[PDB]
Amino acid sequence: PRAPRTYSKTYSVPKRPYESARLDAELKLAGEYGLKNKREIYRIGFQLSKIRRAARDLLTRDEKDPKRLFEGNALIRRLVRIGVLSEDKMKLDYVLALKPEDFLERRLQTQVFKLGLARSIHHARVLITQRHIAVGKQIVNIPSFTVRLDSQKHIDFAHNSPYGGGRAGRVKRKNQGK
Amino acid sequence: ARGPKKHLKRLAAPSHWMLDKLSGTYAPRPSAGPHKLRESLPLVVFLRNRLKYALNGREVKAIMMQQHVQVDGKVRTDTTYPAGFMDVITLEATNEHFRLVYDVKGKFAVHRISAEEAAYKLGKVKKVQLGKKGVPYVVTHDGRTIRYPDPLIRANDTVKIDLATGKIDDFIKFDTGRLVMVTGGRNLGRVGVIVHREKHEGGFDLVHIKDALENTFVTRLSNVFVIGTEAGKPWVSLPKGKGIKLSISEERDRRRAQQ
Amino acid sequence: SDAVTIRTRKVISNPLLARRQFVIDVLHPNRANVSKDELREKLAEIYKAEKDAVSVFGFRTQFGGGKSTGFGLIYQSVADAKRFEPAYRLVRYGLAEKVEKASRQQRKQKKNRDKKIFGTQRRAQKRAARRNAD
Amino acid sequence: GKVHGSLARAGKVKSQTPKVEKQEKPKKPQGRAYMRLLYTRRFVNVTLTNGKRKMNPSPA
Amino acid sequence: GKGKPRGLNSARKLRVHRRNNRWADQAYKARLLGTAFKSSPFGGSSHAKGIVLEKIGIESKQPNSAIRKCVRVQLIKNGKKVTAFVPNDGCLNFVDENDEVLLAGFGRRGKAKGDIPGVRFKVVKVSGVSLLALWKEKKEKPR
RNA sequence: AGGAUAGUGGCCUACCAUGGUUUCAACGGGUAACGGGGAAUAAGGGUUCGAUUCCGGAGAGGGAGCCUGAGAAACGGCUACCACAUCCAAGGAAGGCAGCAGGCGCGCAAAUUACCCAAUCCCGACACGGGGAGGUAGUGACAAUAAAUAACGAUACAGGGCCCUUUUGGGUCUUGUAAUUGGAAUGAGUACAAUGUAAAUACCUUAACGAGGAACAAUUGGAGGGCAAGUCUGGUGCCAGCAGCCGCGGUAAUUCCAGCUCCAAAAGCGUAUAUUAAAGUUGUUGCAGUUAAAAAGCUCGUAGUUGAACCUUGGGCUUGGCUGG
Ligand SMILES: [Mg+2]
Ligand SMILES: [Mg+2]
Ligand SMILES: [Mg+2]
Ligand SMILES: [Mg+2]
Ligand SMILES: [Mg+2]
Ligand SMILES: [Mg+2]
Ligand SMILES: [Mg+2]
Ligand SMILES: [Mg+2]
Ligand SMILES: [Mg+2]
Ligand SMILES: [Mg+2]
Ligand SMILES: [Mg+2]
Ligand SMILES: [Mg+2]
Ligand SMILES: [Mg+2]
Ligand SMILES: [Mg+2]
Ligand SMILES: [Mg+2]
Ligand SMILES: [Mg+2]
Ligand SMILES: [Mg+2]
Ligand SMILES: [Mg+2]
Ligand SMILES: [Mg+2]
Ligand SMILES: [Mg+2]
Ligand SMILES: [Mg+2]
Ligand SMILES: [Mg+2]
Ligand SMILES: [Mg+2]
Ligand SMILES: [Mg+2]
Ligand SMILES: [Mg+2]
Ligand SMILES: [Mg+2]
Ligand SMILES: [Mg+2]
Ligand SMILES: [Mg+2]
Ligand SMILES: [Mg+2]
Ligand SMILES: [Mg+2]
Ligand SMILES: [Mg+2]
Ligand SMILES: [Mg+2]
Ligand SMILES: [Mg+2]
Ligand SMILES: [Mg+2]
Ligand SMILES: [Mg+2]
Ligand SMILES: [Mg+2]
Ligand SMILES: [Mg+2]
Ligand SMILES: [Mg+2]
Ligand SMILES: [Mg+2]
Ligand SMILES: [Mg+2]
Ligand SMILES: [Mg+2]
Ligand SMILES: [Mg+2]
Ligand SMILES: [Mg+2]
Ligand SMILES: [Mg+2]
Ligand SMILES: [Mg+2]
Ligand SMILES: [Mg+2]
Ligand SMILES: [Mg+2]
Ligand SMILES: [Mg+2]
Ligand SMILES: [Mg+2]
Ligand SMILES: [Mg+2]
Ligand SMILES: [Mg+2]
Ligand SMILES: [Mg+2]
Ligand SMILES: [Mg+2]
Ligand SMILES: [Mg+2]
Ligand SMILES: [Mg+2]
Ligand SMILES: [Mg+2]
Ligand SMILES: [Mg+2]
Ligand SMILES: [Mg+2]
Ligand SMILES: [Mg+2]
Ligand SMILES: [Mg+2]
Ligand SMILES: [Mg+2]
Ligand SMILES: [Mg+2]
Ligand SMILES: [Mg+2]
Ligand SMILES: [Mg+2]
Repeated sequence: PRAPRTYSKTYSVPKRPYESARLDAELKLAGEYGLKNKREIYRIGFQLSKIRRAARDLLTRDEKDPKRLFEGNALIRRLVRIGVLSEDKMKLDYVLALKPEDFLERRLQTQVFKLGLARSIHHARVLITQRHIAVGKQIVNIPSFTVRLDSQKHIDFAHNSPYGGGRAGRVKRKNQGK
Repeated sequence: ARGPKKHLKRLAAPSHWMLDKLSGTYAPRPSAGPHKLRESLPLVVFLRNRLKYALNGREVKAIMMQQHVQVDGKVRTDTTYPAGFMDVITLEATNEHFRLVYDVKGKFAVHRISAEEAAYKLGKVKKVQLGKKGVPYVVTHDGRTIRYPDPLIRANDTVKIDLATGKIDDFIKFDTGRLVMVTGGRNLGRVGVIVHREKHEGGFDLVHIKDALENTFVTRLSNVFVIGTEAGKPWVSLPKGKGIKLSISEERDRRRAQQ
Repeated sequence: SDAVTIRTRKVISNPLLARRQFVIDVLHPNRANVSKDELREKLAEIYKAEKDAVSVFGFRTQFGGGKSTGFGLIYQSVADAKRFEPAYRLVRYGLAEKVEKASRQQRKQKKNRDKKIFGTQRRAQKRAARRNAD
Repeated sequence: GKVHGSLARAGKVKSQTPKVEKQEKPKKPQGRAYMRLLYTRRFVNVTLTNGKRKMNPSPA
Repeated sequence: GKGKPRGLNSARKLRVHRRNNRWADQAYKARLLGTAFKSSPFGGSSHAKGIVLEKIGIESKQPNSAIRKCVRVQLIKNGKKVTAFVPNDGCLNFVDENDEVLLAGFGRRGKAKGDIPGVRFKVVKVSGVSLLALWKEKKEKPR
């Protein structure tokens, strides 16, 4: 038959289901970033847990090792590219010091609210889900869309949105048309 | 298993064709021909995946049935014909001549050549022996049989094929200092000069090859193809990159400067 | 409003099939999309070719609308186009009539029914008729 | 072990439990909104009593 | 020297000794002996269908005092007879003689649970309808 | 030595020797055993699995024997027997779904008797024919990805936050409450249409329609401990039942049956079974053996395992590549 198509899981659950310290930390963290459920926090922790594992393996190698230099710099460059890592902390020791709030800062939901286009973070998600926000000339309706540094300046209302110069929406047309 | 296989699973195709996983269940099974199945390039892959002249397998058959494609100066209509190393492909409608030479990345490069260079080819001598009525002959890497060769020609030498009469113009003796491209193994596509030939009776002889950057690698004698009488003097035009292998860090640096 | 904009990229001249082939980018703001028939008319005017020598297919609209990407062919003549085209595209363009045949079940059942007859059908049915003296 | 017994009392308590209908109460928010409701209730308007914090205080 | 060989060429003694001594692990014995395949009423399956033979009722163990309401079921796959508990308040009234019931374990993986003596299975479905659905009046028994 | 084979060969025959394997486990038995690439889990070391997208092998109900052919001991080829089993005018004849779909049976356990060669490729005398190979759709909560179920105001009212200020009385800006009040936004759905396709469906785009209880209404398990969340209300009263384990139930039950409230995960949640970590409870890393389980009654002893030290060191000379600076 045809070749299999690869797929993989993008999250992992905690070993202890009930722990007040972790439950309170997650809910406090979900409320700050307007997340739908706990799985969106597990997803960040999962990809950060494997970033650390990659960093540990390179750190055991000698400095100036060809693999450590190539993949370590590439991983740092990618993290700097998405704005998670600062430009003055490209040492692979600050990579281990990264925290989940660094990643939630770079979501589309966080940037829409932090750019003043929305009143609150929960307004940001519904704006995104309702096809109002466009990055560049492309409409993006994924709240977890990770904004790159060069894409940061191009977040604005969609050109065909009611809030960004488009026509009036369904509700207004029904009222003013009577 | 009661007989010869006639299909090729997509996953089982040679990796240097660079076929995608999900385009279908099967891959083009190269026909019997001058080149081995694993070391060939079917014309369907060349006309559709490489040149992208044809959009699908139906179109490559339409191209070849109008007599456009010539391999080594003869019109070929077999869509899965196993073209191989040093083969010449002529499309006089587009006025293009190609030679199948490996690039340094291990794949068959799209190497355009002039019409003057497309009038001959090189073949590695596999064996020299006597035929019926005591007539000596040479077998090249593409299955060619040339009678009455120069009596100095021996195995592992390279001959220059007139490619229109099939005769030998001249040859290169296998010896230290000859220019070589590697046609097998993980050093496939690299170009260098012979530094030292290490003999092993009953086993496999090993050849030490020095890159233009004075990088040394070892490969089996069966993967050695003599292409020049000395360094910097190849008998055919080399593909872009000149068969010099760069490390991934060097490639990243070169790519950064180019862009 | 309208202002349909057409861009061509990856253009390859293909005298092997007597045609030019390219990727088509269509910019249609304030417009759901552009029909293949309307693209063929526009493409003929832009490149001064016969409308029947232009073939477009495989279009998809990007997310949010306002832009589509496809593939296009322009032949040197209508005769060349009719020779090197799939049947279904010529039926799309009206250059051919959809061939009418029975379903695959009927063709296969008829093929297997004829497999039980050796010789001409006229001989087989005349002999079968003779057996059924009725 | 000795195993036997009258089967006549099966479902005794559930059968005689007085049926009480659920009051038609407002729907709770779903999805992201419910996480928003819980977050404020636990970190914005804290209802603790000098160190005594209860999620479900019985009326007392 | 820790009572086991340490020489670099003593891998055979170490491999055989470990192989010999894993037989003391009862979990290991059941996997290789195939005891679930040979001895278990389910034959190693998670579930098994059967026919209810009779409603009887089992007295609970001390210090508890109650009537655990079970059924006697003859398995279709091998004809063996087992006792299966009928969970929840009054679900015994949903199960009649000569009904087809789907069984599952009690979750203690072959041992009895709680005060119920000698019962290792529970009733999951009757007549192809979930017993839980019957208890919560989501569905009605097809009869 | 011959015969046979495409060919080596006890492959077979004639004659002749007495050899061949084995405690470094032969031989035999079992396998709920096709092998591998690989899968699950994983600090390290490991444990468990691999019928199944690729490769190799084997089979076409069970055996055996063959024809044709380069290639088959082929089974959508034949011959014969066994077991099943079809039509019959009773003389005879014809079978093989572990191919696709479908049916019966088995079961805890698995979908349509659909469309097509347009793509991927294969076969043929072949640019043209064929292909249940293959592709498309149907069923599909196997698993996997992303991700709706609401957002923002207006006032009211409360607190904090400030400021006019001594407090007082205010102005006023941040939260919370509002059967307490609005106007915006959108896709689920549907739909002209275009795109998609061999033709369709669906997706993507997109006119018109499409949200206040926005009934366009999220569920599954729990609330004594482990383990997050009730000593609330009613019912029962060692009964009914719960309870993985410890335990709960004999008249205010923190555990049953319910109502309310709350907790956890959420388009998912629970149960059963297996397996992995936890397990340093299989321990090579890395267990224990006086008394918790466990030194053979004691010596000898073959295989196995394991075995004291010792043989060009030091010095000197030049010497490249690099790494503090
Ligand atoms: Mg809590
Ligand atoms: Mg050949
Ligand atoms: Mg040739
Ligand atoms: Mg016929
Ligand atoms: Mg016929
Ligand atoms: Mg034993
Ligand atoms: Mg025991
Ligand atoms: Mg085990
Ligand atoms: Mg077993
Ligand atoms: Mg007890
Ligand atoms: Mg009995
Ligand atoms: Mg049942
Ligand atoms: Mg012999
Ligand atoms: Mg022989
Ligand atoms: Mg086994
Ligand atoms: Mg088996
Ligand atoms: Mg196995
Ligand atoms: Mg496998
Ligand atoms: Mg396998
Ligand atoms: Mg099996
Ligand atoms: Mg599987
Ligand atoms: Mg296979
Ligand atoms: Mg076979
Ligand atoms: Mg069968
Ligand atoms: Mg077959
Ligand atoms: Mg056979
Ligand atoms: Mg068959
Ligand atoms: Mg037949
Ligand atoms: Mg008769
Ligand atoms: Mg039949
Ligand atoms: Mg079938
Ligand atoms: Mg199933
Ligand atoms: Mg069915
Ligand atoms: Mg086809
Ligand atoms: Mg099929
Ligand atoms: Mg598809
Ligand atoms: Mg799903
Ligand atoms: Mg809903
Ligand atoms: Mg719809
Ligand atoms: Mg629709
Ligand atoms: Mg159409
Ligand atoms: Mg509930
Ligand atoms: Mg608990
Ligand atoms: Mg608690
Ligand atoms: Mg009471
Ligand atoms: Mg416990
Ligand atoms: Mg009371
Ligand atoms: Mg009470
Ligand atoms: Mg309490
Ligand atoms: Mg409890
Ligand atoms: Mg309760
Ligand atoms: Mg939650
Ligand atoms: Mg471990
Ligand atoms: Mg134990
Ligand atoms: Mg222990
Ligand atoms: Mg260790
Ligand atoms: Mg111990
Ligand atoms: Mg101990
Ligand atoms: Mg122990
Ligand atoms: Mg004792
Ligand atoms: Mg003693
Ligand atoms: Mg002894
Ligand atoms: Mg000894
Ligand atoms: Mg020594």
